[PDB]
Amino acid sequence: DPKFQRVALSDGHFIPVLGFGTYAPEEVPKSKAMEATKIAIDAGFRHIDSAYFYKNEKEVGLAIRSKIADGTVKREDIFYTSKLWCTFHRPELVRPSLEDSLKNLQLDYVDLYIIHFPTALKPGVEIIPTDEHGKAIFDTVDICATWEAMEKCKDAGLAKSIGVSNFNRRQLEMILNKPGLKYKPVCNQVECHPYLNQGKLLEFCKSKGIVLVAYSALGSHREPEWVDQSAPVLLEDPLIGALAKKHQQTPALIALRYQLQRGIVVLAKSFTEKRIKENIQVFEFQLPSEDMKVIDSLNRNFRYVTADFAIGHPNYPFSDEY
Ligand SMILES: NC(=O)c1ccc[n+]([C@@H]2O[C@H](COP(=O)([O-])OP(=O)(O)OC[C@H]3O[C@@H](n4cnc5c(N)ncnc54)[C@H](OP(=O)(O)O)[C@@H]3O)[C@@H](O)[C@H]2O)c1
Ligand SMILES: C[C@]12CC[C@H]3[C@@H](CCC4=CC(=O)CC[C@@]43C)[C@@H]1CC[C@@H]2O
Repeated sequence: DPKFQRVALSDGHFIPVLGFGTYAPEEVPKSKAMEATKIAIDAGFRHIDSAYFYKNEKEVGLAIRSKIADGTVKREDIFYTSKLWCTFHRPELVRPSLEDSLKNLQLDYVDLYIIHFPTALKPGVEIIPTDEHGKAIFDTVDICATWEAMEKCKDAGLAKSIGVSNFNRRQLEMILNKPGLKYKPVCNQVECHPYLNQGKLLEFCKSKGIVLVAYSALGSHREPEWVDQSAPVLLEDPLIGALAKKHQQTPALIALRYQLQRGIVVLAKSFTEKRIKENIQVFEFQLPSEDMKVIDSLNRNFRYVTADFAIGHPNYPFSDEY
């Protein structure tokens, strides 16, 4: 059943090539993630993407633990991802964060734990702490030291795999190039879609054996307001439409299947039963090379997530060409 297909990770673990995305806008109750994750699992999703940041880990864990108690899946059929938030980059905060997430999940490990952004922020009770205004408070933590703390999470059997998110090439190289590296990041999970296809990052990751995992592959939720206001809308792109018509597909399906054909692992968030069943048909067709080269033309280097809160940070990722 091709919908259960996985790509090899450099550490000998396997990751489903399509993942269920669980972030929703703050106004959306975390229970929807719960209801949506159950439905996604029934549909055949096995790879579930979350993060400390989405504050839905107790909800997703109930879902996953629901799907296990009724025979649907075994723990080892599920591939759960979570992410170290930037307020815990400090080595001594890394395990307790992940154990915190396990305690919430009521699971024994996560299959992938990754650094969410390379930009550390000031620890404490705010998720993104900001001053007497706007601006996040940066903290200065060496990414390699965060990395070592993550390697120790792997060694502890807490996370089967470890990786990063939103790193540029320079920042991957820093980890790669770490004197004494035990484990390489198995993936770099980054925004990826026809408007920001990531063709130089992707080539780089591959040459290094790192899996690129794409988020906002369907065009993001387009928040807040100002982005929704002027960002092009992926799923309505007239050329992605032409392509869906030609293959009798939907826009979403074209955009998902574009990523898979580049050996990207692609995430897809829907809390809509029907679009959940739809997204998993991505495996029911292919695009010829000539269609991939026409989608290539849509690239404009536009970002749905500039993560503005880390502008002026030492390690803000998006300044370099890639
Ligand atoms: N590493 C990171 O910093 C980071 C950042 C962003 C996202 N992510 C991960 O990536 C996942 C997905 O990315 P995302 O949140 O940017 O959203 P996305 O997958 O790009 O798309 C989300 C939007 O597309 C809609 N949609 C889903 N399927 C559809 C379908 N087949 N047809 C038409 N519309 C459809 C969803 O609507 P409905 O839900 O209403 O169906 C939702 O509004 C997230 O859930 C999160 O797990 C990680
Ligand atoms: C940009 C933002 C902070 C960063 C958030 C973003 C939406 C959800 C989100 C999911 C992630 O996985 C990374 C952080 C982000 C991208 C938030 C919406 C408005 C808020 O300012």
